Parts: sequence; C-alpha cells; structure tokens
Amino acid sequence: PNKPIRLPPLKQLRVRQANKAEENPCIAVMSSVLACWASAGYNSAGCATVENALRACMDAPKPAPKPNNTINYHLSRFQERLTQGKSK
Amino acid sequence: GKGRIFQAAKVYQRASEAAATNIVSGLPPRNPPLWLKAIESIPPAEINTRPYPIQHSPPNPRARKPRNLFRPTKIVYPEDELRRDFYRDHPWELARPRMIIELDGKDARFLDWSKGLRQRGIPLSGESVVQRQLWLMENQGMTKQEAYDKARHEFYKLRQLEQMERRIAVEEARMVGGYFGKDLLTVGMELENKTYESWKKWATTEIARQESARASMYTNVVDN
Amino acid sequence: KDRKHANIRRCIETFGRHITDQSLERPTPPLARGVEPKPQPVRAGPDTGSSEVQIAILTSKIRALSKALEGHGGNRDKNNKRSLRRLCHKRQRLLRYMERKERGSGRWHHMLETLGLTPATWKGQITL
Amino acid sequence: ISVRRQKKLKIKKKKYKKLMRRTRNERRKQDRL
Amino acid sequence: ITDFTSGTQHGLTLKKFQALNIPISTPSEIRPVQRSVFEADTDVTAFSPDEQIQEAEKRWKFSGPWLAGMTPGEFKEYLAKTVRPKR
Amino acid sequence: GIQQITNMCSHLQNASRARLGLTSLPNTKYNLALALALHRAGFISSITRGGPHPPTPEALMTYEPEPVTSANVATRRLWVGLKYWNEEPVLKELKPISKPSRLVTASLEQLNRVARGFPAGYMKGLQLGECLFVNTDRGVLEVREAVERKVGGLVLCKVK
RNA sequence: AUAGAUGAGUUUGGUGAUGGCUCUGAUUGAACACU
RNA sequence: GACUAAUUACGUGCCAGCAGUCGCGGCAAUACGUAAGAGACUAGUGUUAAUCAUCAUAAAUAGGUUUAAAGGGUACUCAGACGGAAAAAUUCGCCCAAAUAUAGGGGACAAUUUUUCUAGAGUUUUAUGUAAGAAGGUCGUACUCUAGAGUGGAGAGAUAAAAUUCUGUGAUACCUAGGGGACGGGUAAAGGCGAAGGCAAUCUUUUAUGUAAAAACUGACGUCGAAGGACGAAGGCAAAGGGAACAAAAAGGAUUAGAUACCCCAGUAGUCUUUGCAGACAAUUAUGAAUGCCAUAGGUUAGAUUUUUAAUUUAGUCUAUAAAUGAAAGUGUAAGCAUUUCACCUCAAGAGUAAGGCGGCAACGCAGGAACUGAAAUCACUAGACCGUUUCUGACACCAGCAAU
RNA sequence: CGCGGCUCUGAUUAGUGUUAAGUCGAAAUACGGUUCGUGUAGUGGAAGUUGCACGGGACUUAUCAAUGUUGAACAAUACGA
Ligand SMILES: [K+]
Ligand SMILES: [K+]
Ligand SMILES: [K+]
Ligand SMILES: [K+]
Ligand SMILES: [K+]
Ligand SMILES: [K+]
Ligand SMILES: [K+]
Ligand SMILES: [K+]
Ligand SMILES: [K+]
Ligand SMILES: [Mg+2]
Ligand SMILES: [Mg+2]
Ligand SMILES: [Mg+2]
Ligand SMILES: [Mg+2]
Ligand SMILES: [Mg+2]
Ligand SMILES: [Mg+2]
Ligand SMILES: [Mg+2]
Ligand SMILES: [Mg+2]
Ligand SMILES: [Mg+2]
Ligand SMILES: [Mg+2]
Ligand SMILES: [Mg+2]
Ligand SMILES: [Mg+2]
Ligand SMILES: [Mg+2]
Ligand SMILES: [Mg+2]
Ligand SMILES: [Mg+2]
Ligand SMILES: [Mg+2]
Ligand SMILES: [Mg+2]
Ligand SMILES: [Mg+2]
Ligand SMILES: [Mg+2]
Ligand SMILES: [Mg+2]
Ligand SMILES: [Mg+2]
Ligand SMILES: [Mg+2]
Ligand SMILES: [Mg+2]
Ligand SMILES: [Mg+2]
Ligand SMILES: [Mg+2]
Ligand SMILES: [Mg+2]
Ligand SMILES: [Mg+2]
Ligand SMILES: [Mg+2]
Ligand SMILES: [Mg+2]
Ligand SMILES: [Mg+2]
Ligand SMILES: [Mg+2]
Ligand SMILES: [Mg+2]
Ligand SMILES: [Mg+2]
Ligand SMILES: [Mg+2]
Ligand SMILES: [Mg+2]
Ligand SMILES: [Mg+2]
Ligand SMILES: [Mg+2]
Ligand SMILES: [Mg+2]
Ligand SMILES: [Mg+2]
Ligand SMILES: [Mg+2]
Ligand SMILES: [Mg+2]
Ligand SMILES: [Mg+2]
Ligand SMILES: [Mg+2]
Ligand SMILES: [Mg+2]
Ligand SMILES: [Mg+2]
Repeated sequence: PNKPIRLPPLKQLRVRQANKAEENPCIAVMSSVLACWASAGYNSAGCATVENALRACMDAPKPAPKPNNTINYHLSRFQERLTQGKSK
Repeated sequence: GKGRIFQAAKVYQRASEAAATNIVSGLPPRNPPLWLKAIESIPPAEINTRPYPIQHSPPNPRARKPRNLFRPTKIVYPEDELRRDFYRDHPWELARPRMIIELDGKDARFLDWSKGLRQRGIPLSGESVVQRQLWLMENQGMTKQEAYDKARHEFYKLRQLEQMERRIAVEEARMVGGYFGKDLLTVGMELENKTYESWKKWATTEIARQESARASMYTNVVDN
Repeated sequence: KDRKHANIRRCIETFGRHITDQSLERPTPPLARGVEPKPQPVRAGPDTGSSEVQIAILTSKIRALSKALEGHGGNRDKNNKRSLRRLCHKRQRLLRYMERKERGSGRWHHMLETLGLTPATWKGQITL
Repeated sequence: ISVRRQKKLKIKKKKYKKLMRRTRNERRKQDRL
Repeated sequence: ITDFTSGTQHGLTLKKFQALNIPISTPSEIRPVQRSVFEADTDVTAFSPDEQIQEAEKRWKFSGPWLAGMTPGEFKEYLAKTVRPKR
Repeated sequence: GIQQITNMCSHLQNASRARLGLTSLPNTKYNLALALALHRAGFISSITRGGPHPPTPEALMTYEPEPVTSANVATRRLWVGLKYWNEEPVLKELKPISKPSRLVTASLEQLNRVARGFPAGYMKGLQLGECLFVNTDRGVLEVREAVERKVGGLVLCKVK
C-alpha cells in the first residue's frame, strides 16, 4: 500500500463545512411515531407514549449553536508548507 | 519566468553611471549618493556559480557517467560507526538528557582523551566512550572490540558510583534530621490517578451511548 | 526455451572464434600490403560476440519462428510476422558487414557452407 | 482545428457522401463508378 | 519546522526506575542466584581466534544471527548471501 | 567529425546558461583544438584531460593526469573551466556555422571582409565582442589570427 | 565598391500573435484621357 | 477624411456619386457635385497594364508544423543523406588562389582505402517483472431454452407517468434435472506489455524485442529512410458456421404544435468462429524517429547495491518548479539549447471537390486541380455578461397566514 | 481508310459562388437542455438522427466523521506582559 500523495497547488486549502451540521434531534422521534401508526394504527393506545415524546420535542428550547471551528485558519497557514504550492 | 529582475548586484554600476553626467546638459553633475563612495572599493561577490563541492567521501571510481556532481555530499566521520554501536547496546542511555546547546564553541580545547573518560566542560556520556574508544583504537593500536571493551568498562564503574551516591546521600541526610520532598515514584503515580479518572468518566459516559443506542436499535416503540 | 539456450551453446562451440582459430586452416583474413602479423593478448573467455556466432544464433531463431508461423494456425499470428522480418534484417546487416570485413577468409566460408546461408539472405532487399 | 471549424468540414463531407448515394444509379448506367 | 515531541515518557521512566535501586541480573532458569551482568568473565565482546567453545557461552554479543528467531524468508536470504560465499 | 564540434558548442552554451563552474567534454583532438583556441582567445579558464570525475579544484594546473592508453582511453574527458564576470557568462553563445549536413569553407578575402564587420558568403560580419574560429591547415585559429597568417579554411562557430 | 540593409493602412469588445491584401520606391520599345 | 503634403461655403440627402486600402452619402457631408483657397509635379500631369522591390510571402544564404496552413497509423528495410577514437597510404579535395592556372607548398578538416582502439551498436551468462502475439483445451457468474401435467394460483414487466407487450395453453416469484452461446467479478494502481493498431478469467504448448548487475566477446557492424512489401480499430463486403445476449434497418406504442428522433414493447443485419477482400480513424501526446546536452523537489513501476532501518543507483512513468523558452495557454527527460533525417505547409473560400488514371466484388481508397467570389479567415489571452451552472447574500421575492382583484 | 488525341457544341442534367429584409425547423456555442467530435454503416423535407468502436478539443470541475491531545505535580531567594 502506498502513502498519501502530496496535494498539488490549490487556490485555497479548506474544508467546506467546518462545523458538523447536525440534524434536528426530533426528526428521528417523528419517524418512530410514524412507525407506530403503520404497525399499531392511528387511534390505537400503544402509540400514546411516542406521541407524548414528540409533543415534548417542540416544547423544549433549541440548543444554541457551537462556536465556529478554526480549522480553515490553520489550513491556510500550512498550505504552501503541506502541498506543492498555491495557485494564483 | 514569474520571478522578477533583481539587479541588487549592480547598484553601484547603475548608480555611478547615473551620477557621471548631469541630466541638464551643459552643467556639472550634482553630488552623488552618500553610499557611492563608501562601497567604491567593496565589489559584490560572485553568486549563482556552481562549483565542484567538497567530497567528504571518495567518489565512486567505477562510475563512467556520474550524475549529481554539483551536489553537496554527506559528512561522515569514523565515530558515526562507533556511536551507532554504543547507543544500540545501551538504548536507555538516550534517556539521560543531553544539552546540545553550545556555550562558546570552545569545548574541544580542553579534551585530552589520553587521560580517561572524565574531561573538562562535557558530561560523562556515550560520546565520551566513543572518543575514548577512538583514541585507544588509533594510538594504542587496539582493535575496535578491544578498545570498545576498555572504554566501555571504565564507563560503567563511573555510572555505578553516581547511582550509589544518590541513595547514600539521601540515607545519611535523614540520619541528621534531613527531610525531602516528593520523589518521582510518588509524583508519577499521582499524575496517573488524575489521568485515570478522566478515562473513567469517558468510559462511563461512552458506555451509556452504546447500551442506549443498542437497546434502541430494535423498533420496540409500539409499547404493546 | 531449453533448446534455445542449448542451441546457443552449439553455435558458440561450432562457430566460436576461440575454436575456429585452430580448427580451420586459414580462419583469419589474408594480410594486406605491408601489414605483418603481431601477437595480441589472449581472450579472457569464450567468443560469443563475433559475427559468426551472432549469425548462427539468428539462424536458429529464424528457424524456430519460421517453423511456428508455418505450423497449424501460424498464419493467424500477425504480430510475429514482424519478428521474423526483424530477425532476417538483423542477420542481413551482420552478413553484409562480415563479408567485407573478412575479405573471403576461410572463417567466412565455413559459416556459409555450414549454415547454408546463400546470397539471397543478405545481398539485395529482404521483402516479407 | 476547433470544434466550430470541424463542423464546417463535417457538413461538406456529409453533403458529398449524400450526393454520391443519390446519384449512384445514374453513375452506374454511364459506367462512372 | 522542527518536528519535536516531549521526552519525559522515557526521560522520567529512567529516573523512576533508578529510584528502585536494583541492579539488572542475568536471566535465570526454573536456588535463586542473582549475578550481575557487568562481571568481567561474562561481559566481554573482544575475542581471539583461538577462543575455544567452552568460553563462547559467556559472551553476549555475537556477529551471527539466532537461527530460531529468523523468519523463513530472512533465513533463506542469510543462506544465500552470507554462508554460501564463505565456503 | 564536425558533429563533435557541434555538440561541444551546444554543451558549452548549456553549461554557461546553468552557471556551472566546471564542464566536461569528450576527449578528442578536434575538441581539444577548439578548446585551446577558446582558451587562447580568453573565453574559458582552463583545459585539463582527466577521468569521469573533475580534478581537485584548487590544484587544477598542478594536476598530474595519468598517461592515456587503450586501457583508459574510453573514460578520458576534457574538463573546461568556465568564466563569469559582472553577473554574465564570458562564453554566452556558441553558434555553429559548419554542420554535419554542410561544411562551410571561407577564403582569405572573405575572412578579411568578415573581420571588419561585412557579410561575405554564408558568414556575417563580426560586431563588438563576437569572435569567429576557423579550422585551417595551421590549426584552429581566430578569424583575426587567420587573416594575419593569410589562410582560409573551414568555419567552425561564431562566439558572441 | 566599406554604407547597403528601414516601413505604413487594414481582422478584435479590447490585447498580443498568425497571415494575406493594399499603399510607400524604381521603371516600360507602353496605351489612353486632359494638355 | 485617414494612409498622404494640403480648407471652408453652398448644393444634394444611403439618391446622384466618390473609392488604391479602410470607407463616405439616410436634411447642420472638411470624403459626393460646384465655388474659392491651399498642397504638389510641370511640357508634361494623371490613369490603366506589366516587372522588380515591399514580401524571412517557397527561407541554398534564411522560415515553419502542441493549441493558428502544416508530423505520414506503424517501424523493420533497398536506394539515398548523415554518423566514433588513435595513426597511415592515396586524392590534392580544402587553403595560399587565381584567369575554368602550368607547377608547387601547407596538413587541421573532407573522399576512397589500410592498421589498431572500445565510449556507440550488438552477442553469451535460463534474470526479475510483464493484459504484446499465436495454437490446442477448460473454468465460473449470469443469462437463455427444454423437461419435471414441480410448489404456488393472478398478476407480472415497462416508464417521470403510460401504452403497445407477457400471463389461466398457469406467468412473475421459489426449486429440481438437462442443453446452448457468448462474455470475463474481485485483484486494479499516477500499474504493465508491444512498432503502432492494440493487449485483462484459467491450464499446457509456442514467439521477437526490452530492463538490472557483473564479467567475457565482436570491434563502428550505427541513426534516419522516398519507394516496394508487411501490419493496421470499429463498421463493412464475400463464403461457410454459430445465434444466448445486445442491437443499425424495418415496424409498433408513447411524448410533442408536429417527432424522422430522445424514452418504451419487440426486433433483422452485425458483433463471435474459420478463410479472403478492404485500408479510410480525435489510428492523439492534436507533439515523426534518433543523437548530444541543461538545475531541483515530491510520488510511483521493475531491478541492483548497502551498515537491507533506510539510503545509493540503473532504466521507465507522472506531478510541481528553477534557468530558459513561448503569441500566450503552458512546457521545463522539452513546446529548451543544438544536431541528423524523413514527411508535410505557403491567405480565405471553392476543395480534399472536378476530370483522366490506379487499386477494390462493392462500399470506397490513393493521387489531385482550375474557373467563379472575397479582405479578411485564424490562434491564445483579458474584463464582462450569460448558463434549463455551483455555492452564498439581500428583498412580502417565496412559503405560511389574513384580506383583496 | 482505320484507331487514338485534342478543340468546339449538345437535348437533358449536377455541383458550387454571390445576393440583409421570403419560408420551414432549432443542429452548434452553458450540463445548449439527448455530451460534442473522428471513423464506418444506415436513416430523415432540411439542419439532423441511429448502431458500433474511438478522442477530450468534457467532467484534476478534485477541498475532513482520523473532528483534532491533563505530552509529568506543587513550592521556593527560582520564576515575573
Ligand atoms: K492544425
Ligand atoms: K474595419
Ligand atoms: K598538396
Ligand atoms: K591535402
Ligand atoms: K490506442
Ligand atoms: K432489445
Ligand atoms: K416511432
Ligand atoms: K522518478
Ligand atoms: K523556442
Ligand atoms: Mg483469435
Ligand atoms: Mg472575442
Ligand atoms: Mg494630412
Ligand atoms: Mg474626385
Ligand atoms: Mg469634394
Ligand atoms: Mg524635357
Ligand atoms: Mg502521430
Ligand atoms: Mg496512410
Ligand atoms: Mg491522417
Ligand atoms: Mg582489433
Ligand atoms: Mg578487450
Ligand atoms: Mg554497449
Ligand atoms: Mg522471465
Ligand atoms: Mg399443478
Ligand atoms: Mg410451469
Ligand atoms: Mg460456454
Ligand atoms: Mg477484472
Ligand atoms: Mg517496453
Ligand atoms: Mg532504424
Ligand atoms: Mg513506405
Ligand atoms: Mg476489421
Ligand atoms: Mg466481420
Ligand atoms: Mg453471412
Ligand atoms: Mg474482432
Ligand atoms: Mg490486407
Ligand atoms: Mg483508435
Ligand atoms: Mg518515420
Ligand atoms: Mg504507464
Ligand atoms: Mg509539468
Ligand atoms: Mg483551401
Ligand atoms: Mg470542381
Ligand atoms: Mg476521381
Ligand atoms: Mg489524400
Ligand atoms: Mg473570462
Ligand atoms: Mg408581492
Ligand atoms: Mg400565498
Ligand atoms: Mg371591476
Ligand atoms: Mg446544356
Ligand atoms: Mg445534438
Ligand atoms: Mg439545440
Ligand atoms: Mg446537444
Ligand atoms: Mg456521434
Ligand atoms: Mg426508424
Ligand atoms: Mg464542454
Ligand atoms: Mg476544461
């Protein structure tokens, strides 16, 4: 097995999405509710608990976003030293 | 050619010509720059010329079309072979910190390896054995192995006294009311405790992730 | 391949200049005007590079290949029609050089009669 | 040659190829194949 | 840049070991007899061609490899490039 | 043949373009004839026959080259010292005139005309700094050395 | 025979090239128009 | 008007007209016509036609072909051109040096020739590695047909959605047992091989080069190469086989303003085998082959050496640069510096067309104009705009809600 | 007199050049809305379009689930943004 190549000269060395764009934590809860209605029915009693969990989602506040990741700043410092150059 | 035209080596020639005559023909030239007469007799040095570099090792005689003639060569001494032998037989000798920072570059003025391993200005290290070995192997005509054993044995007897003095120096100090602080054996263990806890918290918080995600793997949300 | 390298030993043993110097009566070419024979250093090994050996080795390859192109399905091998043409043109050049170099020496006639090399093999143009 | 100019040769070669197919019969009658 | 790292993982492991105040003895087989490794009779590397076999066990530095430790590949390379041209 | 002189001219251009302090050439009497004229004209610094490795730089003139016999003639090479003054090579351009495809010969009256900067034949007049080397029966000479000796011959190359 | 070697207009939104065309010079065993 | 020295006024209004080139004229034209003035040559002055020069615009002196006209599909080769080291003979080429110079001189180089040399080119020493090629046999995944009145018993397949279509003569789905034809999953890589075209499952058989390291051997035996000959993708022609799958043609169903088409149900040549014909390709690196040479760095392929860790080195290949080179884009193992040789180019368009000829069963191939008509065709770059282009940023732009037309 | 060459002409017929103000489509240039071109074989009023192999003069236009570290205590006259 070979080793990682040395990147050619790029206009800019950076990652598109520095911070992980996490998903809405409740879109998974809704899928569970929609899963019960398919197996247990709509007006059934088994799905009475998952519905309460779904109603608990929107009543809770949205977590605040995290501070930006400084990865792109450090990638731009070591570009010329880590790759074959920088394109003009 | 992306590079620019640097004429730094011709500042005097260019400046002296511009100052020879006056732009207003018919008048004497003005006074030249103050630096023109300063470097009048200090021309630049030749640059960019590729000479035949110093050959620290004999070049390959069998080569008929040798390449890399204008490439600097590796510096190798007879001690390189000796250093590698010693430090491979004593790997933990590399754990003894050594200061390669120079003080005044005058260390080799007080080194007379005909006396022994203990010199002036340098510590007793694997380098002393290599220098003492090289001296015996060249002056007293000893062989690589014979000179190695001699300088090597002299080096052990000195290290033994250094370790025996730490223990005795601490033992006698307490016999006359001398107390000391914490030692590495104790300090080293406390640092492990503080680091072990950080792992325990991580494991305890990381195991809850698997057991929770594992139990929730099944779609038992119906609550039948 | 075993016979290929075994034939190479036969050519070096038959046409090897280290053997024909004593087997033939007049191996070397006749002397020129004023030229006199002087002793030269001995060979440090067998003669494997003379034009006689090379022409003999090429003859073995030309037969092994020309015999495969004539066998069953040999006409379907279109790529090796160049290889046969390339072996005959390599032998033509050595025969053409050895002809003028040896100036009709007994060592030149021994090669022709033994290998059956006729003028058609080097004189004109080999068209295949 | 750019693709823009090659399309000029492309049409000239197709018009000719198309003309010979069309007149192949009368060229065969006059013995001009 | 100067690719460097901390040297305390081994620098302090040496000081912590020497704090135990214990020598290093020769490996024993299983009468415990701890013999130092710096003895003049065992700790020797310069030998004479007249050196017989009974005294070859005391040494610790040999030029040849340990046949049992080599892999089937390293052993073939050894037989082909070290012992074959020494006939 | 003339092909070796043509290779010697293009090689010295590439060695001066690369600002090399030394350069090697195949060891032939023809290359030695042109090198001696370049050294005699002041375009190169030294000429020394040696092996595939350059001699000691400092002790270049006092270098003791071994005799050239059939046992080492294949490895001999001519080592040339190149000059660079005022951040410029002294041997910038070496343009050949006579080539393997055609050997250009000049007469004594054509060389007298080319020496003063007037075209004559396939040659052109010499300007300030340019030199012209002719291979005559008296050896490789500079055009002004040839007209003085009143001889013509084969024109080799024009040295800017 | 040692003074003898020259350009200009015109392709493009623009720039640099490529490449023709035309003009600038000299002339005719000339013709035509106005004289 | 500008090139090109020399201006206004009036008339005319894309008309009449001027014009060597670019152009001028559409109601306030220094460009047309008249008037005056001005700039020139002068017994001549303009115009037409022609020749040289302009035009390195057929380049011997002295050009060029990656992207602009221009590198042959390929390299083995006859003729031809060119091509090592150190000496010698001959010509007296070459030079003095001409006047088409009798007779001599000089000896570097040139021609024929001789003798030596080993740096080019080759041979031997089973290299390693390797989808060059060919022959005779196989393997396997899937597909397909047949059979088991198999199990099961009304759908299946298709598409964005449908329709044509398949199915109660039992389909799809799930199996068992036989037959057939092609194809070649992983490995797999900037990897390799051959002159190129091209070459990727497997066993045996068979074939020429090439690469590394050491020795030995021959002793310039070399490079290029018009022509002839050979090879040459896919499609195609001819004959005899094969026929599962795919699929020009022909035909049907949809979509659409219309739909030959793009999509779909099906489907013949053909693809495959053997033997010939055929010779055109973006047959590409838009870059002929070969030789000498010029500074580095990071990968990678096959070896070699070593203190086999890792370095060193030979031959390949790719990335990014220096000197330099280039119209620039870029290249930098070359599109640089030089050299050798072959092919090819000389404004656009007509045209790779016509006619005659040659080759071929045919399809077509090779070779190859002129007339008529133009002042432009053409290349790289720069900044914009545009995109049924990417990713962002503002706006009741949209979503949502209320009201309204 | 015959055969051949050449010149002129020929019912009928083909190609191409030029010409702003006609007509029918929308093939190319952006992913040009079916990638475009080369070759070859078909096909359609026309530009076009289909099969097969081939070229980039099209996709290098490429830009993190390795998520980024208690890398040796504390205090001294040592240390002091
Ligand atoms: K072109
Ligand atoms: K214009
Ligand atoms: K003479
Ligand atoms: K002579
Ligand atoms: K190919
Ligand atoms: K089908
Ligand atoms: K249809
Ligand atoms: K490399
Ligand atoms: K250039
Ligand atoms: Mg086959
Ligand atoms: Mg433009
Ligand atoms: Mg004017
Ligand atoms: Mg007029
Ligand atoms: Mg007027
Ligand atoms: Mg007069
Ligand atoms: Mg080509
Ligand atoms: Mg051809
Ligand atoms: Mg072609
Ligand atoms: Mg010899
Ligand atoms: Mg020899
Ligand atoms: Mg060789
Ligand atoms: Mg092998
Ligand atoms: Mg049934
Ligand atoms: Mg059934
Ligand atoms: Mg099968
Ligand atoms: Mg595969
Ligand atoms: Mg190869
Ligand atoms: Mg060749
Ligand atoms: Mg040919
Ligand atoms: Mg075919
Ligand atoms: Mg076929
Ligand atoms: Mg058939
Ligand atoms: Mg085929
Ligand atoms: Mg054929
Ligand atoms: Mg192809
Ligand atoms: Mg060629
Ligand atoms: Mg490759
Ligand atoms: Mg590059
Ligand atoms: Mg044309
Ligand atoms: Mg025509
Ligand atoms: Mg014709
Ligand atoms: Mg042609
Ligand atoms: Mg732009
Ligand atoms: Mg609104
Ligand atoms: Mg709304
Ligand atoms: Mg109303
Ligand atoms: Mg008519
Ligand atoms: Mg289209
Ligand atoms: Mg369109
Ligand atoms: Mg399209
Ligand atoms: Mg197509
Ligand atoms: Mg159809
Ligand atoms: Mg495109
Ligand atoms: Mg692109």
